[PDB]
Amino acid sequence: AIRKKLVIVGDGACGKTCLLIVFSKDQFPEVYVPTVFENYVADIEVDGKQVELALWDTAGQEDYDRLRPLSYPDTDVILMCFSIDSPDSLENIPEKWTPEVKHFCPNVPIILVGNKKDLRNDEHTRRELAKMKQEPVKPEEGRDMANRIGAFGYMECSAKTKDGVREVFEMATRAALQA
Amino acid sequence: SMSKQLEAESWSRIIDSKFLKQQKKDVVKRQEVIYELMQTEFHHVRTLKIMSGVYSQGMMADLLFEQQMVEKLFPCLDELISIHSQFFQRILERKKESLVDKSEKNFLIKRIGDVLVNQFSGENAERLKKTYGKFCGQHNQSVNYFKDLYAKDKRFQAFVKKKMSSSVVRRLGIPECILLVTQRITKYPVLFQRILQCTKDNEVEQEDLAQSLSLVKDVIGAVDSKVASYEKKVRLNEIYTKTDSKSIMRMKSGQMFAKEDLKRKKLVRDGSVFLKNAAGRLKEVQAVLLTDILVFLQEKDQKYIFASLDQKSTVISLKKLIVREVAHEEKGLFLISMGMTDPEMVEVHASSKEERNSWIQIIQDTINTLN
Ligand SMILES: Nc1nc2c(ncn2[C@@H]2O[C@H](COP(=O)(O)OP(=O)(O)O)[C@@H](O)[C@H]2O)c(=O)[nH]1
Repeated sequence: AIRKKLVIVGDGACGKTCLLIVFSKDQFPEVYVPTVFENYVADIEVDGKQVELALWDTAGQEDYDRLRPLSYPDTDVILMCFSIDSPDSLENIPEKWTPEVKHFCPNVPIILVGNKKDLRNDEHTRRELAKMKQEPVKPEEGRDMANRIGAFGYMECSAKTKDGVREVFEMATRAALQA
Repeated sequence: SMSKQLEAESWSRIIDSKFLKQQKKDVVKRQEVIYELMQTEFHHVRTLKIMSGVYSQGMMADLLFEQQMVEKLFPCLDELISIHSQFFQRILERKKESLVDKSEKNFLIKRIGDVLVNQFSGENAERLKKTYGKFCGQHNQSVNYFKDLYAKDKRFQAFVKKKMSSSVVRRLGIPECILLVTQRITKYPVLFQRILQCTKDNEVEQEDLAQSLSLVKDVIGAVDSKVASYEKKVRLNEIYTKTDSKSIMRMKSGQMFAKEDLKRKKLVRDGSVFLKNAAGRLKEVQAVLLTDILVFLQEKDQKYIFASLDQKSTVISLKKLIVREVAHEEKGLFLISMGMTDPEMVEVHASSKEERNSWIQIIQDTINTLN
């Protein structure tokens, strides 16, 4: 004790694995980023409370609907991810992920995480999205979604720059310590 | 030893510094992914071996668990150890024959695709399907069994605390081990796919890798489906026991149907609906579609009873069953047993028109499959 379980979910390609890796790893992966994540128990302290936070990835299970929910039992907090360079990944949050997570993990707090925030001002991204008259997700759209799905909070981060990563897991930990 | 060498965090660190400097970026990247497959497979084998050598062995020796009790926590563990020990050794064999010069440190695997196609095709594939289908299909029961033992069996709890205290890492408690194993199989497509895209100008390897990627997805698809079968079996058992021996229903043939006839049937779909009798009252009931028979159950006194409806059979053979919509009533649906001289018609009403339609399609599908 205190032992908490964290599971990360979200569409394929939204940065789930990279986020866990860059948070967990002792040295930041400057040259090679691993393809997969096994599991990990992070020691983290928020508000004077020592927590052992177990981390689990659902990457690989997005397409397998009987296998994926085997990851859910006994979860204390959910990181629910979309990608800021993908408005399509944002609309799946209320439409697919929210009902699944609330059904398998009733009353477990959810952090809404907008990943890949380094790409909001990336011109290549802006041009690709603009083909479909889309643009990067705005911070306010993220906050509004967090409210519409009842999230404990909204956090943006970039796994590439590590900006916002520590705050995502510090928030998640606070959520996990509630009752 | 390779176990000692595999402490290396990356391919670029397991090889000599001099040898690293001689390689192109895209080569280094490709070897990094292959090393990751190899090293995570090593880790997986070690996890299985902790489940067997520490947990299973200790339960049997200290708590006098029989073999068959350990199978409730760790089903097919021996077979899993055999599959992955062999897979891993095949990877080591290819590594060993990829060494450079007289070095036993520096290796460069030009070709891994064939090793993967072999492990994920033929009889090896069937073994993976069967084994993960059972392990994942029982995953929740396995964890639930652990939790009940931990919560209520004082000796079991003391045992587990002692193991966690000294023998094994936090990452590898019993439910964590179970989830690590269940998650392993869906790691393969990601790894294989990345190796493929890192393989730039070798057609036979690209082609092999592509093949192995598709094959492992087929293995996973079959495992996922097998988990759905186990969800159905477990659900049918919830119902079977909830029904109490008391209740009976005569079928159109004359055959009396009872609680014990519900096993060993195979469940297709169950859900709450309403039957409409000739007086027009709606009776809350569980629709229970089996592969060969449709059953309706009322929940009375917190137990299931075969539903009554105007002295008609509510255990219904699908053989010559016809399924119609109720005209001008979108939530309704008729079932006509044509295999009688006075075909019994049973009217059923759903929660919505959408759910009414879905009930018709699956019943029709189940009839079609049967005949
Ligand atoms: N630009 C940018 N790319 C990222 C970031 N995080 C992940 N990616 C990339 O997005 C792709 C998918 O990442 P991954 O973690 O595998 O997503 P998953 O399918 O959710 O696991 C990979 O090419 C990553 O390198 C990020 O923070 N910024």
